[PDB]
This record gives sequence, structure tokens and C-alpha cells, in this order.
Amino acid sequence: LFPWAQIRLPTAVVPLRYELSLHPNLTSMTFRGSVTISVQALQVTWNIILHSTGHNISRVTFMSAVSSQEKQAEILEYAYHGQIAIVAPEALLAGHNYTLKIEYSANISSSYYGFYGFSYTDESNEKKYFAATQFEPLAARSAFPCFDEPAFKATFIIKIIRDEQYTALSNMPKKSSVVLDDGLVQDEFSESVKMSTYLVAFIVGEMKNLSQDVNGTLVSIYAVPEKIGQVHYALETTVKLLEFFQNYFEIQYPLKKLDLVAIPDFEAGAMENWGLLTFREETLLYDSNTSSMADRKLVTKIIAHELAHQWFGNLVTMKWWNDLWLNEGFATFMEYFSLEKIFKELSSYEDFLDARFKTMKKDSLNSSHPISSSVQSSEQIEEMFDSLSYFKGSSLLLMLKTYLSEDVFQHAVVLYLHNHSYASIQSDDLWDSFNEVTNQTLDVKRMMKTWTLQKGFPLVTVQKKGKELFIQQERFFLNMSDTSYLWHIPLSYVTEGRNYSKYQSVSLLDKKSGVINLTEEVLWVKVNINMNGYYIVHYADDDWEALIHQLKINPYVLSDKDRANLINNIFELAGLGKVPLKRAFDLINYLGNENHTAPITEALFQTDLIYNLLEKLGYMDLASRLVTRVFKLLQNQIQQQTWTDEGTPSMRELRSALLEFACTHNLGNCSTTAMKLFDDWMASNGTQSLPTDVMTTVFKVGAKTDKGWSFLLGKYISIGSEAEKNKILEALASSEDVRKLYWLMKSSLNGDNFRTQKLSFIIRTVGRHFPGHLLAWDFVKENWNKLVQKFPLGSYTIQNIVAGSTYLFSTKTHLSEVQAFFENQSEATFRLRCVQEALEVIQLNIQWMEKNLKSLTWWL
Ligand SMILES: *[C@@H]1O[C@H](CO)[C@@H](O[C@@H]2O[C@H](CO)[C@@H](O)[C@H](O)[C@H]2NC(C)=O)[C@H](O)[C@H]1NC(C)=O
Ligand SMILES: *[C@@H]1O[C@H](CO)[C@@H](O[C@@H]2O[C@H](CO)[C@@H](O)[C@H](O)[C@H]2NC(C)=O)[C@H](O)[C@H]1NC(C)=O
Ligand SMILES: *[C@@H]1O[C@H](CO)[C@@H](O)[C@H](O)[C@H]1NC(C)=O
Ligand SMILES: *[C@@H]1O[C@H](CO)[C@@H](O)[C@H](O)[C@H]1NC(C)=O
Ligand SMILES: *[C@@H]1O[C@H](CO)[C@@H](O)[C@H](O)[C@H]1NC(C)=O
Ligand SMILES: *[C@@H]1O[C@H](CO)[C@@H](O)[C@H](O)[C@H]1NC(C)=O
Ligand SMILES: *[C@@H]1O[C@H](CO)[C@@H](O)[C@H](O)[C@H]1NC(C)=O
Ligand SMILES: *[C@@H]1O[C@H](CO)[C@@H](O)[C@H](O)[C@H]1NC(C)=O
Ligand SMILES: *[C@@H]1O[C@H](CO)[C@@H](O)[C@H](O)[C@H]1NC(C)=O
Ligand SMILES: *[C@@H]1O[C@H](CO)[C@@H](O)[C@H](O)[C@H]1NC(C)=O
Ligand SMILES: [Zn+2]
Repeated sequence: LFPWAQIRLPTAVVPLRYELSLHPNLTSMTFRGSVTISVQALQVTWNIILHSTGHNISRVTFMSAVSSQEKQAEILEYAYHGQIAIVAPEALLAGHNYTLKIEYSANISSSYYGFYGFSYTDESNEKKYFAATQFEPLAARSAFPCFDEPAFKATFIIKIIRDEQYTALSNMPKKSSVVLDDGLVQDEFSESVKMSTYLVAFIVGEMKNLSQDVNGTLVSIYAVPEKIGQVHYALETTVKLLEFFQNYFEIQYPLKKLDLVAIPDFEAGAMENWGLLTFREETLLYDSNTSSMADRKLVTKIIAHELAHQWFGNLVTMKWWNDLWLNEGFATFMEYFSLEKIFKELSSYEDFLDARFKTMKKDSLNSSHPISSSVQSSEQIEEMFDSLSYFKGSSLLLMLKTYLSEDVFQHAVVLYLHNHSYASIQSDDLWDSFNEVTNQTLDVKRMMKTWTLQKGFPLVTVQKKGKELFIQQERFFLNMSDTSYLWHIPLSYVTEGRNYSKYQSVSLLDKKSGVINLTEEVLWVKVNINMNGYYIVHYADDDWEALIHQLKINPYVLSDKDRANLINNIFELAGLGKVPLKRAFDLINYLGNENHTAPITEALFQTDLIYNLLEKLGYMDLASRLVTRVFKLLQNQIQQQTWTDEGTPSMRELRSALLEFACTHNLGNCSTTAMKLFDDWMASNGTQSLPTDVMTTVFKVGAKTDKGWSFLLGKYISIGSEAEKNKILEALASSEDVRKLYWLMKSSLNGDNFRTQKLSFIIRTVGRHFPGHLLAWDFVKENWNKLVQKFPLGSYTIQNIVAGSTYLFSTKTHLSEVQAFFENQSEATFRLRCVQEALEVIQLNIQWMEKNLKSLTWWL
């Protein structure tokens, strides 16, 4: 029986370095194992308890200091926690380095987790092989026996003997390689800096490269040869972002090398590794001419994310997974924070803003879970990998860093960085580096533990009565009894009174009610500047009709982030009931004079949730009258859009937003303009450039014709550009021919012309529009069994198939059906977070109709 009945390893033994030698042949999917672990005892144990899985071990056994002579112990194992224990020939006395050596058999993974391998086809013919690693969170132990926790850091020599052609890559630069007798090469890499078991990485496959030397460290993007041509932007961007993390962290990237790799597969594990960043082929390949704003915006942030992860996560790692949200939260913040100081032209705050919106309305559900609390098993380690925690974390740092200065934020960041580099940490340690705020401690970061420890976010009510600012707080709950919900809240607020002179100020509300005194007597006040604070603000009734009046006068007295914030808020409140729906729509009656994208898209987002909810109920006429009045507010901006790619990113994303609003709903010249552009494009065997900005729109309109449908289907199964094939798939699923809509899903499910990864994106698209709406949900239930086979229950795709099939229902008849269907298979499924959040969204719609179907009749 085995000497350790816990899931965490013992504090008994500690690794100091790892030495690893491996023979995978990619052709037969098998490999050599050999690990030498230079450990060290800190307390007496008869065993070394450590992690190992899937290893068929031949010979293993144990040294001391003292002797280069080695002596035979035998392994005991325990597969339930992945652990193995070596029964030591003699007592590990405290303070002594011993070294441990393991030989093993193993299989190369055929999933895409751990040490995995796959095949792909060439431009010229050919069957190529390839293998890589993906060790988060607990996968390293599958490749090689080790202390697989993030606290147990160490140093690494990895050496991999690989056939002549393949380029072997790994963390540290390749020190040496030496020809072996059969035709095989032996690659050895430098010993690694101190780093965590999960960050180890190594690649075997036929690539080329493209390099540049920022200062001392040299940056290179590795891709399969085909077109290493288009890693040119990736390369140039890693470069400026590299000496953008730079100086700001005031720490220098410790490695001599930094290599990014475009792995040639769609299920590629893309991750953080030090000196060996992975990506899916798709997310890196970019082309100045044929590729849109979306895929630059996306490739720029994807780089900027895994780059800050260098400092955050690798350099300074978690004690344990209970704090993952911190790094991924911080990285996600940097991703949006670097960009708007190097690439201020992308308007990457807009992405950010909307990202925060969608964060809050799922942080407002009751399915929500506060981001920090004890983890103890691994369904609890991978439950932490939902990007809701990441984005919320991200939101907190922007709120923390605009309350404290950006400078104050920086040094406390920098001060955080220096104090425990190469070390493991817990959450509160960052809050302490901050409490070296001020000359040294003027307020505590007990503040941040109110946000971390409680689900949801405060609703801040503001009333104002001639002197004043009466500020009160409660949890934003979506209705039908606990109150130790209290937040420490930075209250940015901006006003205007006297002379058109904008006064803005900060103040931290740390009790249930409070009050701030303004200097002048204003006509309007706005709370939460640029939505810097993660919360919703509700006003008393002629404080709301102050701002709206003010928006019809001169709205540009506010930012576009503020304006977008009111539109967000006023609509979500009128959902919760705290405002009539008709004063949301009088807020956006402003929009005749709007020119910034951020508020227009957010209003268009809102109005079209309303459009679709109505449309799925029978109330089609109400729905249609709704959009045409949005259309009329935005009528000039719509026509003045040119069907082009010309302009600032912001004004391009606006252009693409306005143009397929007007087209989705057939409003004005727009559908025709588009359908000429489609015939020209289709005339030309595809051989004509569509402005990528109007490309998804042009495709939709054409997908509405059996001629057009069948063309675009040929272009899907033929053309190479995976970017444009999702704007084609989209269209194919924006048909209203039900038989096709079914056949798309039926086929994506069977992996026929569309790989099964895309079905979740198909299903969401079919069901979102009236003709497919019931068809989607029925597909989801008619093949539920085969849906659980290829997406493991609770995974982020069975996620969406239920979210995106059902989130539009609004009748208690439907509600019953959804719940009757899910309980009717399993109760273990029936109380999945995904499933009763699915159910939770549906009554919120019923509630929404119950309060706002309304009287849509007397207006609208
Ligand atoms: C995996 O096993 C195969 C088969 O033993 C090894 O194969 C050879 O591949 C080279 C080219 O890469 C050919 O020139 C040889 O003729 C092949 N030999 C045979 C017997 O098929 C392969 O090298 C092994 N992989 C590794 C990494 O050692
Ligand atoms: C990536 O390709 C580049 C060519 O664009 C290689 O660059 C030179 O590589 C040789 C080979 O070691 C060096 O001796 C030269 O010093 C490099 N050029 C300069 C200006 O320094 C690069 O080596 C390739 N990547 C790898 C890993 O070899
Ligand atoms: C691996 O395969 C089995 C154990 O599952 C055993 O018969 C065989 O000898 C093992 N190979 C080595 C090299 O230990
Ligand atoms: C080896 O052990 C000694 C004490 O036994 C310790 O002082 C030393 O640091 C260890 N070696 C390394 C490289 O740390
Ligand atoms: C690889 O998988 C086979 C089953 O397909 C198993 O018998 C074998 O033991 C595995 N290899 C190791 C090292 O466990
Ligand atoms: C290059 O050299 C060192 C990096 O170690 C740094 O002090 C210096 O500022 C760097 N300069 C630039 C332009 O990156
Ligand atoms: C170092 O960490 C300790 C926690 O023991 C903390 O109190 C201290 O403020 C940190 N110092 C810096 C400069 O971050
Ligand atoms: C607000 O004004 C009153 C005096 O009119 C003062 O007593 C109170 O402390 C002020 N509050 C703040 C937060 O400045
Ligand atoms: C948008 O608002 C008005 C134009 O109606 C103008 O004052 C303002 O500068 C415009 N901003 C941009 C970026 O065009
Ligand atoms: C259209 O182009 C494809 C290559 O992308 C080619 O295979 C096909 O035969 C062409 N069609 C015609 C009618 O020439
Ligand atoms: Zn990340």
C-alpha cells in the first residue's frame, strides 16, 4: 500500500534540478524516457512521493551524495493522484541532495494534451509528422515523472535526439548537437533558469524560421515552410512588444532566446511557455492586404497576451491553482494596456470595453462564482479555466490602477516583480506590494479582497439634491436574503457646471451609504469615468433625465467610453426593471449625432437583443418596428458609409457594424449595394477582392440564393484562407432554407465538409435567426449523445451549444421543455453550471417580457 494519502505532494522532498533525455519517433508515436532529478530533503521520509502517469518503467533507482554509486530501489505507484513513490534503500536525512534517475516506456498522446503528436499534408504532396507539448495544468507528469506542482520550481536540461530533417526546439537555446551512428541527431539544450514543471516545452517538426535581434535576446517565429512568409507581422510585433514589456516591468527578459511557433493544426495547444510560446497556425499568420482589422487586432493581442505572461506567471508563478485568475487576469490586462500605448491606432480599448460589458452581465447571474476560493481537486483545477474569472480579474486591475495613479501602479508592480522573482506566490502578496503605496501605507488592499471574495458586483445608486452626492450600494442581482455584501469602491465622477468647465474627482465609498460634496452646482453629473470601475450606476429619476437632455444638446462633453457606458447601463437596468424601457430608448435618441463606434455598436448590441427576443416570440411586427427606428436615428451615418477598407480601425469597425445592421434588416440601398458586389465577386470564380470589411455582409446577402448558396459552398471546401472561410460558413448558416440549415449541422456533426470544431459555431448561428431557431435546439437534443462524446460534458463547447441554442427562449412553455429534457437524461448533468445557467437565462427573458413586452405596444 502507498505512503501518502493526500493530493498535494509532501513538503518532505524538493527538486533542485531535472535532467531529461527522450526518443520520440513521430512516425510510430512512441518514445525513450530518461529523467535525472537532483532532489533535496527538508524533512525525514522513507519515500520520495512524486507524480507520474502512463509510464511503463523498466529500471529506476537511487543515489545519495557521497558516491557515484547507485543502488536498486523499486517504485510504488498510485494512479488516482498520478503519484508514484520510490521506496528508498536508505533514510533521506534532512539537508541532503540526493539524485534520482528514472527510465521509462511511453506513448505519445493522440489527443492534444501532454506530449502530443499529429500529421498534416504539404503544399507539394506530403505526409508530415509533428509533436509538441501542453503541460497546463497537470500534464507534465504524463510525459516524464516529476514533482508536478507549480511551487516545486527547478532548472532543466532537456535533450532530444531527433531525425536529421526535423527542427527540435525547446525552452533554452540549443547548446549542442552531435550526430549519432544510425542517422539520428542528438540535440541538447542549455540548463533552464528556475521555472515551474508545467512551463517546460519541446517541439519536433519540419519548420523554417524568421529572426531578429532586439538588443540582446533574439526573437524568431517558427512555422511550417509553406509560408513562413507571413509570420512577418508576428515577428515585427513580438519585437516592439518585447521592449515594451521591457522597461515597464523594469526587468529584462532573462533568456538569450525567445521563439514563437505557428503549429500546423487547429487543435494545437497554444500556451505560455518560457522562450517557447505556442500558437495554433491560424492565430499567427497575418497578411497586410487580404486580412481584416479583426484578425490583426486578434493576432496583436494574442502576442501581447502571451508576452506579458513571461513576467506574470513564469517569472513569478502561483503557489497553487487557486490563484490562476491573477496572472491570466493580469496578462489580459496588459494585453489591453500595452496596445493602447504602442498601437493606440487599433482603438483596442473598445474591444476592452465590450469585453467588460459581457463580463458584468454574466457576472450578474447567480451561476456566478466569486473568483478566489479554495481549490482541492482537479475538476476544481480546470473549473478555474473560465475566461470570466480572467476578464473580471482584468477589470479589477484597471479599476485599481486608475484609482491609484498609473505610476503608483507601475512601481508597485515593479516592486512586486523584484521581491519574488523566480518564486511562487499567493494572491494577497500582490496586494502587499501595493500597500507600499503612498510614502508607505495610506490605505489597505483589504479593498481588493471584497471584490475577489464575493460573487457579482455593486449597483451604485446616485441621487442629487443641491449640494450633495448621495452614494449608495447594493449587489446587482437579477430578481425573484443576504447583505454582508459590501464593496470598497473607487468613485470616479465627472461634472460640468459653471462656464462649461469639466470637474472630475475620485473618492472611495467603503460603507453602505456615503456622500461626496461637489464644489459648484451642476446640471449634470456622471459617475464612474470611462467605466474604470467594475460596477453599474443607477440614478434617481431626474438625474437620469439630466444626462439624456445633455446628450441631445452636446454629447461630446463626455467620452465615447462614458457614452457607451450609459447606453450599456440604462438597458441592462431596464431589464432588471429599475427603469422603464422607454427611457432607455429616449437615451439613445441622442444617437442622431453620434460618430464614435463604441457607443453605436453598444446601442446596436442592445437593440438587437431586444429585436431577437421579440422575433422568437411571435411579435414580429413589434420587432421590425423596433429596428426601423434605430435605423432612423443612425440613417445618415449608415448611408455615408463607403464600401471600402479605408480608414482608422475604429471607423472601419464602425463601418462594418453599421453596414450589416442595415443589411440584416433590409434597410435602404444597402442590400442591393451588397448584392451587386456579390455577383461581381461570384462572376469571377472568386477571383476578385472584396473589401474584407464588407466581406461577411456581402457573403450573407448572397447566401440567400440557391445559386449563391451553392457557389459559396464550393469556395468553402476549396480555398485555403481560414479567415475568410468563417465569413463563408457564417453566411452558409445565415440562410433561411431550413433544409440546408439542417444539413449544415448534420454534416459538421459528422465531420464531413466542416470539421466538428465548427459545429458549435454553426449551431449558434442557425438558431439565432427565426427560420433556424427551433431547428437548432432540436438538433441539439436529437444528437445530444454524440454531442457529449466529442465534447466532454462541462467543456467550453457543450457550453455554447446549450447557451447558444436556448438563450433566446422566453416562454414558460419553453422553460419547462428545456428543464424537462435535461433532467430526463441525468441529474448529474441537470445541475451542471452550464445547464442551470442555461435555465437561469430563460426565466430572465420571461421576466424581461413580463416587465417590458409592456407597452411596447403604445410606443414603438
Ligand atoms: C521511427 O521509426 C522509423 C522506422 O524504423 C525510423 O525510420 C526511417 O526514416 C528515415 C528518414 O527519416 C529513412 O531514411 C529510413 O529509411 C527509415 N527507416 C525505416 C526502417 O523505416 C525513424 O527514424 C524513427 N524515428 C526516429 C525519431 O528515430
Ligand atoms: C532563422 O533564419 C535566419 C535567417 O533569416 C538565420 O540567421 C542567421 O543564422 C545563422 C545560422 O546560425 C547565423 O550564423 C547568423 O549569425 C544569423 N544572421 C545574423 C545576421 O545574425 C537563423 O539562424 C535561423 N534560425 C536558426 C535557429 O538557425
Ligand atoms: C513495457 O510493456 C510491458 C508493460 O506493460 C512489458 O511487457 C514490457 O517489458 C515493457 N517494456 C520495457 C522496456 O520495460
Ligand atoms: C548540496 O547540498 C548542500 C548541503 O548538503 C547544499 O549546501 C548545496 O546548496 C546543495 N547543492 C546545490 C547546488 O544547491
Ligand atoms: C501505450 O498504450 C498501450 C495501449 O494502447 C498500453 O498497453 C501501453 O502500456 C502504453 N504505454 C505505456 C508506457 O504505458
Ligand atoms: C539594450 O541593452 C540593455 C539591455 O540589457 C539596456 O540597458 C538598454 O537600455 C537596451 N537598449 C535598447 C534600445 O533596448
Ligand atoms: C516582500 O514580501 C514581503 C512578504 O513577506 C512583503 O511584506 C514586502 O513588502 C515585499 N517587498 C517588496 C519590495 O515587494
Ligand atoms: C461634506 O460637507 C460637510 C459640510 O457641509 C462636511 O461636514 C462633510 O465632512 C463633507 N464630507 C466630505 C466627504 O467631504
Ligand atoms: C464627432 O462629433 C462631432 C461631429 O459631429 C465633432 O465635434 C467631433 O470632433 C467628431 N469626432 C470625430 C472623431 O470625428
Ligand atoms: C475556379 O478555381 C479553382 C481553384 O481555386 C479551380 O479548381 C476551378 O476549376 C476553377 N473553376 C473554373 C470554372 O475555372
Ligand atoms: Zn494567458
